[PDB]
Amino acid sequence: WMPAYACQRPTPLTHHNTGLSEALEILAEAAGFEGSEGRLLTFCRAASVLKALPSPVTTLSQLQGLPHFGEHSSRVVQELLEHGVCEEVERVRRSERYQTMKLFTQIFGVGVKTADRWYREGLRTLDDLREQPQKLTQQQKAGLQHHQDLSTPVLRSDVDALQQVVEEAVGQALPGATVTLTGGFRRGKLQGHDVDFLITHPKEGQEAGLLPRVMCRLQDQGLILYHQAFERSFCIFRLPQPGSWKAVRVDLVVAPVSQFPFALLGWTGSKLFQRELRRFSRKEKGLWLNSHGLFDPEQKTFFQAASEEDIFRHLGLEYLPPEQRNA
DNA sequence: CGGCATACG
DNA sequence: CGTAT
DNA sequence: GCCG
Ligand SMILES: [Mn+2]
Ligand SMILES: [Mn+2]
Ligand SMILES: [Mn+2]
Ligand SMILES: [Mn+2]
Ligand code: NA
Repeated sequence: WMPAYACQRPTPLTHHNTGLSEALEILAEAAGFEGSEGRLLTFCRAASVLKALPSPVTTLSQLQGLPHFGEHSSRVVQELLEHGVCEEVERVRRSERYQTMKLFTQIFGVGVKTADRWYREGLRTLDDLREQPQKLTQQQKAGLQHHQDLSTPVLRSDVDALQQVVEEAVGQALPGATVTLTGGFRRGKLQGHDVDFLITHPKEGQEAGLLPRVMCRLQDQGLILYHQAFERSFCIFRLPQPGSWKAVRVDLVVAPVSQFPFALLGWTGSKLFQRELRRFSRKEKGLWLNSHGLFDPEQKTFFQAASEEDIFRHLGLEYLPPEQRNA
C-alpha cells in the first residue's frame, strides 16, 4: 500500500502527521550534525512516509509494514503516541550542540563541517563569529551581514515582485528568454527561505552567456547585494519595500531548452523527492538522472524529454504534479 | 556488508 | 568546502 | 537507520 520510494507516492503540502514527522526530522537533522548521512536519510524517509499517509497515526500497529520504519523510528512514534513527547528528541532539542549547530548551519555559506569546527573551537553565537571576521569567506560574511533579513519568511508578494524584476533583466539581456518560478513555491508553498528561478530560451544555444548579462543588469539597477562563465547564481537581492528594503536570497539558473524539463524537475524538488527519484532511476531502471538529462549508460544516449511527464513515463512512474512532490 | 543523488561555484 | 533541489 |  505504501511504496518504498518517495517518488512513487503523492506527498501533499498539508498532511496528517506533522507532530510525528517533525520529531523524526529533528533526529535526521541531528544525525547530519554528527556526520551520519545514512541515519539522516532514513529518518528523512520515515518522516516522509508519514506525510504520505491518508490519516493521522494514533496506534503503533498502524506502522506495521511501512517502509523505513524499524526499531528506532517506531520507538520514537511509540513514545510520542503514549506520552506526547520523545525523550531522545527533547534531549537533542535542548542540547547546546544541536542549538549551536542549527544556528551556524542556518548561515548562508556555513555547512556542517564548518559549523562543527567552530563549535569545537568554543564559538557559540553569531556575535562570536563577527568578533573574528578573518575566519570568514566572502560568502559567509554576506550571509552573516544579512542573517536577520534572511531569517524572515519570503512571501508570495515578494516572489511576484522579484519575478517582475528578474523578467525585466532577462528580457533586456536576451529577447525571447523566459523565467519560470521553481523551488518550493512551484510546489505550492506559501512561504520560503529563498526564491528559485529557471531561465531558458526556446532556441538552443541562444542562452549561452546569459546569466552574466542578467547579473550585470540587476547589479546596475542596484538590486544585488551579493553574488559570486557560470550557469547557477546564488544571490542576495536588495528587494524594495515600502520606504525601505530587505535582503532576499534568490537562486538563478540558466538551462538550454533541451535540458529544461530536467532542470525544471530537479529545481522543483523537494530535495528528498529528487534524491529518491535519482536513486530509483539508477537502482531500479539503470538510468542516470540529473538536472541536465537522463542517461542510458549502455547505449550511451540521452533521453529526449519535452516535459516532466515524459521523464516520469520513461522511468515507469505515475506522473506527480509539483504539489504532490512535497516528500 | 555497503549504499545512501548529483551536480555547479 | 560551499551552494542547489 | 534501514535495507538490498
Ligand atoms: Mn512509555
Ligand atoms: Mn527555495
Ligand atoms: Mn534555492
Ligand atoms: Mn532548499
Ligand atoms: Na548554511
